[PDB]
Amino acid sequence: PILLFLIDTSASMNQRSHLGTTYLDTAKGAVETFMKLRARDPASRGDRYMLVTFEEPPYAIKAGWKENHATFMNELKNLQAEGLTTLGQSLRTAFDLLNLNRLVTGIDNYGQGRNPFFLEPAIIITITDGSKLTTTSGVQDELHLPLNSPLPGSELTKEPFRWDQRLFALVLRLPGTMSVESEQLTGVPLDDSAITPMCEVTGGRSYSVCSPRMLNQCLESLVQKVQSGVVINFEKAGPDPSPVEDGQPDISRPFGSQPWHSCHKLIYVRPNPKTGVPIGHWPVPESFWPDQNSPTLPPRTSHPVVKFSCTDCEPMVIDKLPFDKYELEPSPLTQFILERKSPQTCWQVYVSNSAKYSELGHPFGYLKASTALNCVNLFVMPYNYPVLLPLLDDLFKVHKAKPTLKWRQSFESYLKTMPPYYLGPLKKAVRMMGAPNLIADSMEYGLSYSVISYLKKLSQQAKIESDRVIGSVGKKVVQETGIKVRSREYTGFQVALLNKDLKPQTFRNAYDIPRRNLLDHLTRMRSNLLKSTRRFLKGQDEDQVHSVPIAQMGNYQEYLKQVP
Amino acid sequence: TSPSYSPT
Amino acid sequence: NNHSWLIIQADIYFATNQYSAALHYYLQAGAVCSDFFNKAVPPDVYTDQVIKRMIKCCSLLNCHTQVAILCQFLREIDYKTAFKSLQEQNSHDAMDSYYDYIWDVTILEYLTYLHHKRGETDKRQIAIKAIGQTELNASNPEEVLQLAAQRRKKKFLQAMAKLYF
Repeated sequence: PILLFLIDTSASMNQRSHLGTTYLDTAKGAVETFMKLRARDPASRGDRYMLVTFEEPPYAIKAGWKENHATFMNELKNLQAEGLTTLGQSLRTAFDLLNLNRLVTGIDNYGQGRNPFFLEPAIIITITDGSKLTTTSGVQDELHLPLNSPLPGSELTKEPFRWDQRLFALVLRLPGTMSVESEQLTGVPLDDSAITPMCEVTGGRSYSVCSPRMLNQCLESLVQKVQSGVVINFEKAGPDPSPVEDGQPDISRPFGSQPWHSCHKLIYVRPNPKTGVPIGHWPVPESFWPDQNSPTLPPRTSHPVVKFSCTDCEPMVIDKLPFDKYELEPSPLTQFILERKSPQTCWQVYVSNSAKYSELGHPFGYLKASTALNCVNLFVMPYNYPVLLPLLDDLFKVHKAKPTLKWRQSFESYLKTMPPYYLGPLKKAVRMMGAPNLIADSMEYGLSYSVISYLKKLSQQAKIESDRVIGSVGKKVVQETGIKVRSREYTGFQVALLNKDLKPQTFRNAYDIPRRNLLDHLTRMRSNLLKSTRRFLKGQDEDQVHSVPIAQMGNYQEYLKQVP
Repeated sequence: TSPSYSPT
Repeated sequence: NNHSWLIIQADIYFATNQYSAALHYYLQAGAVCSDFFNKAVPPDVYTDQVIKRMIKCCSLLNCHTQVAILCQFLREIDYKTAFKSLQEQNSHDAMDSYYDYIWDVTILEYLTYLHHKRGETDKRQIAIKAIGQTELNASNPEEVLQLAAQRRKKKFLQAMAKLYF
């Protein structure tokens, strides 16, 4: 998966703990221990770790997707605290980079459902202290994500993130003195910050830390949290389900929207161990009917908003049907299902406005408790499966893949109710049950040519944007000698600032060598020039730069002694 | 041929 | 020795735009009400309005770090006019000496950013060390924070009382 680290470089992390260490250094150590744990995980070969600061672009991004571990180490360690708490701008730049990468890859099936097997699982960790937001205008009390998007095509989604990106916020609350209280907490309390609502919306648990021990607990919690799945909004459809008759009727039941009625949850999408690619067959229906005459498409949400009808119904199964079974994250919803203890029934799941005439649409899947009652799994079938499956049963049990005209017209009415993009997976499903001529090759309900050309031009502009981001990434800060304007040698004067990367050439240039060392350097150049060996040197102190490698020294040297 | 300080 | 008449005189001078005398009599009012700032000033004398009055007076007197410190003395910090005060380069009141007296992490962060932006490395180093003081960390049990704020209030007020009159 993709690992991204948005790390604050505001002067707030120039505060120090009781350890004598700054918050910035604590963040760097936490990231180091994180990637050590991620290398302990064998998925480190698939892991990629990129870095974003809070400073203005083009220097906002530090490590691009083409960069390696050595450059990533160098940048993360050589970060310096000079920025401002511009959390909204930094988060916007990071999620803009993620969306640019996604639309460059083009797996975003806009207007064609949402394929669960197309995933780009990215986890972004934002490290802050939880101080107030800073802006050149002033202070800001709310995390206002900026609405002006120079990136084209961001209007196709209402939210800047997608369902495959999970954001987790670390909040540094280490006290100035040593905490006399010993932390007996076995869990991580939630923070109270403006990043917390956006964290919960995108599907993350923002953590606030106070000691290194529970910091390690938070870090290993995130390490266990590194998985691949889909973030889905779950909403209860229809009335409340029937309470279990084995328990007393609770008078004190709250009459309102439950968290298990409406909780945002992830569903794990386990890739095929044989291939390493996640496998799915049926995308979720869209929240609008796919119109072949519409020149524009409605903007879809970041997360698929589905509605589950709590009516217990029999999960019907027909052999050789390609269905998508995925395992859900534990939740109040899954807890309520496993409290109901009904693995033999299932609750239907729908997508609103999936049909032309039906607001709720037709059922496309169900949630079903596992046989061992340890979890709840989502089973995704073709849309309007209670209509399609009896037709398939009649065709392959009576008609023997030779459809009658009444079956053909019933199936065609089902196709008319069926949303246009599903024909492909339906064609593959029918050809793997064994009737490839049941659906002809002539009809293909494609999208409108205006939307297709708009998407192609959007992809071209995304390629241009990715090229210019690739060019922009890796550029260090530019130190200025600009003209300082002041009133009370004609208005264009600048006093030069001191540069650490000056590297004066005392031997080549005479305007170096200050007065104290003048005679000694003079004798030094004279000794150099009147020695005049094969090699002449322009720098007196060329000791080293950063590291001294034994392997590199032995490689530059030769050893003519095999001694076998 | 050096007429001033090198960085500036 | 009457804080009310002191406020009356200083407000009259504020009306007549004699800002030096206005600060002089405001400070004399504070020294009347509290035993030369050895205790915390009572807010019924140092109300929000009066503090805003010396905010405007000090801003027109061009002591911008001082008006930032008084912004910190406000009950709710007016970071906008604080940044408006630190924006100008025409100051008069020893920025690198009152970076000791400032005790708010946000204004210190703004100072650090502005010093780096305008290439003022030594003052930026001073601000970073002042932030790195362990006295304030914005995560403390707030008793130490209130005590440190009171101590810096006392020392700063005695500094202005030494400067004026």
